[PDB]
Amino acid sequence: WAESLIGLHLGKVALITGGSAGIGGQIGRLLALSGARVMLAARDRHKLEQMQAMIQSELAEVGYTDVEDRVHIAPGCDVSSEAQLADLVERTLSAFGTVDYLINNAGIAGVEEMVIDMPVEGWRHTLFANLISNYSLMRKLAPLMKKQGSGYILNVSSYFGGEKDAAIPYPNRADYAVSKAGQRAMAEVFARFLGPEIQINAIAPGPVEGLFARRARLILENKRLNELHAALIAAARTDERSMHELVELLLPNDVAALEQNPAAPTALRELARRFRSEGDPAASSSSALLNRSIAAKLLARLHNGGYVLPADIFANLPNPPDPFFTRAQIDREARKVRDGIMGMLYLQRMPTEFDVAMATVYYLADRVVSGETFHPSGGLRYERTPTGGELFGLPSPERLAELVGSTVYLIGEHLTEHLNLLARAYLERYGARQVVMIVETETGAETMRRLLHDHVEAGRLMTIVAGDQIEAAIDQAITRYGRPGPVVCTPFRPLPTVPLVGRKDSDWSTVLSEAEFAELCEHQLTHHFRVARWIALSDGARLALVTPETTATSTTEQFALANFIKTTLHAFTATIGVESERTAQRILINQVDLTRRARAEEPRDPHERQQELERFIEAVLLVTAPLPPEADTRYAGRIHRGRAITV
Amino acid sequence: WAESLIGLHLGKVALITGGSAGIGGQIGRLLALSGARVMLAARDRHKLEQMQAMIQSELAEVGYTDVEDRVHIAPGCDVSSEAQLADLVERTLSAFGTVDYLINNAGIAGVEEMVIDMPVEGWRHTLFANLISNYSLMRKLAPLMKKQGSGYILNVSSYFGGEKDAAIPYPNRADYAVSKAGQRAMAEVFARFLGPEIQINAIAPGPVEGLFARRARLILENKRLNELHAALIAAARTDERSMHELVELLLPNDVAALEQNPAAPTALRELARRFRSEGDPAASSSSALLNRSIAAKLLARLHNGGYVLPADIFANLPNPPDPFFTRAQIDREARKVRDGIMGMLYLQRMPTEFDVAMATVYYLADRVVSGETFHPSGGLRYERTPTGGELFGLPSPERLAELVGSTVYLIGEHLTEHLNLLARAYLERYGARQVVMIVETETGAETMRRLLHDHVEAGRLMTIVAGDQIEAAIDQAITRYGRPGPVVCTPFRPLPTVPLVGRKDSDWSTVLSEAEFAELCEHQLTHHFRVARWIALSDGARLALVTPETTATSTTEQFALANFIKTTLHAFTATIGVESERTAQRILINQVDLTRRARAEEPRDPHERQQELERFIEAVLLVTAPLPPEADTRYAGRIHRGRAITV
Repeated sequence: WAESLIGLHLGKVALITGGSAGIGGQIGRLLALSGARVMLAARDRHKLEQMQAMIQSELAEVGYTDVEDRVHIAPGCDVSSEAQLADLVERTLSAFGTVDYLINNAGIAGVEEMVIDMPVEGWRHTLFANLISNYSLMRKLAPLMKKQGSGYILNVSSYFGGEKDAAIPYPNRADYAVSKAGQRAMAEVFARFLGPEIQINAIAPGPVEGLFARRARLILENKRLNELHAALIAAARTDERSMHELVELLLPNDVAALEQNPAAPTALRELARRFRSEGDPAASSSSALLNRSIAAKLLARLHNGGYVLPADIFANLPNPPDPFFTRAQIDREARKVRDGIMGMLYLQRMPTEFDVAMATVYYLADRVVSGETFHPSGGLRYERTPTGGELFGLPSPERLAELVGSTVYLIGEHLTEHLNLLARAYLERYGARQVVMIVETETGAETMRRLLHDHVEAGRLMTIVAGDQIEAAIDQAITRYGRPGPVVCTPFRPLPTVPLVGRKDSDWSTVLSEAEFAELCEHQLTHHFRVARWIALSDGARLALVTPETTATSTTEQFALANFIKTTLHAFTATIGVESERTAQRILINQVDLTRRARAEEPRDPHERQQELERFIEAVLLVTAPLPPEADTRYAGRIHRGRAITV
Repeated sequence: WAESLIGLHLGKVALITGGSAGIGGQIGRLLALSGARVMLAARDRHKLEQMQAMIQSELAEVGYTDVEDRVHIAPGCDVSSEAQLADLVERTLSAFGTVDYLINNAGIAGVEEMVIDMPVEGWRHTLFANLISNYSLMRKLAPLMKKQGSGYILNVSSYFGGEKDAAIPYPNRADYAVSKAGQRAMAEVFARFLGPEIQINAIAPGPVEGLFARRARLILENKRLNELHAALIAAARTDERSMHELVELLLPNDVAALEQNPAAPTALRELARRFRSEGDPAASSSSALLNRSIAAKLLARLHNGGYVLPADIFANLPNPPDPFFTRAQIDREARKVRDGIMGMLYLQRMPTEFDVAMATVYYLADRVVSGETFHPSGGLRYERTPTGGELFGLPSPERLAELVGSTVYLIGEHLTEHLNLLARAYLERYGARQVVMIVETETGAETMRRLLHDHVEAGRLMTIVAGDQIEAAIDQAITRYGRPGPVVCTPFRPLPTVPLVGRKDSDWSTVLSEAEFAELCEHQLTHHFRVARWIALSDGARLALVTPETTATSTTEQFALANFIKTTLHAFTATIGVESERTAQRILINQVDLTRRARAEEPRDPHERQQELERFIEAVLLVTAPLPPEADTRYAGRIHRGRAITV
């Protein structure tokens, strides 16, 4: 195999992030064997030095001379830091000149929690490390590639980031899933701009042989958290005691005592009985309700949900003795995970890191593929109906009738026409009691109050100025106006109006900057994430995530950025649509797309634009009309969550 | 490049259909250079001999000995013939033993007409040549691959056959598009069964450099046909004259005389004026309405539509002198076609046949990809919203109100519960005047009349026994009961219950046969094609194409075959949804899928099954309620045609 690689990439320069181990180290190894000069970037110096020494030794074995000139390293490189990415490019260009191949391989697992347990800064950090870093390196290296007349950008995505026309849920990993979907969406939308000189593609393996036990423990700890939280929420619906008083029932941390307490609500007694029946008697989770870590996550969910509880409520919690989960429990769960994964591999074999790197070095030699995602995955398939669609009608008159007297929250600022039309449809057609218009600025509040002057005067339209504090604004709306039914989350900001590539012989100074790409993610992805994270614990809410608007006259740049957002947000919507099922609130969350892939499909005249606006109202109604608990079966429930419809 | 291929496929045996030229000849050439022994199959002996001589000469140049043992040919091989495919396999195994790589490359362009102008036997012939031949060779060679423990099936599909989660319309080529989608669907659904031993993938390039002028002439001739037919149909709606009398206005074959005739309906005068204004004055199509060929296609559409006209009506038509379309007209149209294609290539370069073959020889060396489609296409992209979806409601109460007094046609036999529930919803909920239940057999008629006994007695449910004569049965329904509004086309037959692969050391005798795969296409694709072809010219019809049913307890084979049909039919639905826009009738045609990809998504209990059946009724209503002409804009019209919704 080493002989057959000779000369394949001779004369090429490759930059590989996360190049000290895994797929990254193997790509670096095989590209060096194929003749390329490689720069391997990573955090840990020692692991990076070992990888460089191993590759250099192998090059010398197969006949290469001056092996030190062929494999360089960039240690202490944290791809989540913009300054460190600029230093990495400086070092790489100083060593080898123009980079031919940018291998965006570095990646972190992320927060590994459900959205409702995910710190906002943790989500942002995953986007910086896994996604924004890819645009940042492309922005720095593409001008030089264009100048020389050739280049290749390869983003190492994941099958769990989804596929071109089918999003995939990845519960407890939404930050990771979104970053992976974005790496693929970058290849899908930038190909038109990077061509003809530069190819851009992604690879999307799933499991790669180089884990199930670590995953198993997280699953068991998460299950305990979810079960406890859902039981407290369900008990609170029909019990007059405060959440503080209900949480007091947990303070002895005694499963049998809670089960046997006739004053405990039915939901909590049944939960304790389930812990005893399902539990391994040797596990302390069979006899203790929770530990310090789970108690902290539970308290955070309750505080986020608006419950009043002292910060030290679990300070005296008895600490359960190890093991909280036995080896038998962890092993049983690890086997379930393993079997679930193996069952998705139609070649019945997980590809190795070497297999993925080998497939990639041959992808890098092709010159006719661009804007695609390759799947060197072992025939990995997760069967699922695609989450998208454009032919829909309205929900039934009986579901629409349930909107009479409802409290609607609309979030937005730049889409004034959509916000005005939607507030009016809810108040004038569907008899909603009130609409709370949560804007970003006082200028936004003035604009919306002017548009909805009649409803403001009648006390039917109220405004809230969120600024950069959307969660606190939602809490103010809850205090002032009551909990919402429909929640329609539109972006506060429009998309930027800037070029996405520069002219061949230009400095690219006006091209979308690395900081502007981070801002695009903040306003168009993080905005929705924060709202969904908060609204997920608001009992009775039905949330619609709305993407930016494309029109028949949008620029090609506008279409590219809007479709990048649309695809990337689908991963978030699909993931949180599944996570919703693990909560007692089990809210509806779906996406309504004001972005189309094709300019030709857009309305072209006043009549067609009117039809589009009516479809927007209908799409929002379809995902915001309530779904009766009786109709909310496992079958129907999944159809009404995590979907995306195109207006 | 020839040196780097050495040993890549040494020890391999490849069978390449259509191996005398194009992509096929290049795959044969490059696989032989890589060390494989190749069998090249094709119709023409001379072209095949030349290709074999060229490859053998190149092998000798690079050092191969005994070149006659490495490249064999199978001339006079018509892949549309089952007996000829059996002879091809016999010849190949006799020459080289077990085939490692099956390259399903042979393909014909097909009928190259809109569905309404496509002979049923022409459509069948394209399926035999392009699609059924692929299953047939797989069925013959996969047992030997499984026995040796390895194999690879590569189907040469087209980007115009669509993508995994996004169908694509290919107007005037529905037979070709369907065959291509089926080649890809075969890889998507058989991968689970063929693994671990055998990989199955497709390639989907679009344009390949080795045409636009030939395409241009077909477009211009088609435009004349469509314009003439649409004007006659539109004039007939408001004119008391018979179609025979309206066609008499065309018999002098004089554009200026028709334009100047004050007795001619407005639609025909305006059409003649448009021919004169748009036409090149040197083209005889500017002065003559039609020629013999177009007149025959026009007469066929009118006869199919039920118009009474003598077979010799155009026997005395003046023959227009050449050129019917000038070089300037043909060249202008050829440039439009070329620019349209080039604009879709994000690498701004059409791949050559050599480029596609090179990409393929490297795909054939990979061992970790299966069930995928590769795109060595030059970055080819046709931006479009995916045609599928599962979140939908009902059409508006005002659209549903228009079903009062409607004539409904239901076609089916095996889905008795669905047919009974739908006939009842139309009659009992939506006040339809009558339902015509078109079954296959008298036993089917007896079953449906028993289920709908009450409606039969009241004269609200009538039956028709179609047998294998569905078009004639529809014509009998038109005579007896009147033209339909909603038309719901379900398959007469269930899917077969047979294995799709055999045990490693078995003879595979019970595995789905080549004849059974042809029958599956007849009952599950051709059935819908024939109904859509006929109903497309029935003014006021709204047609729903329904796929087979999958359930929570369907076998994995059932799921595979149903999803193969679902995906393949999406290509047909999308294509005819666009072709509908070229007709005055402009009917609605959409697909309602009773097949899901995922067993886990299926209803599991009586309540959920009830919810699924209600969703089936809602999906059918959404695509069968009328779309007002005023609302049928270019924008809204495309959303209501060619879609597929998942129940």
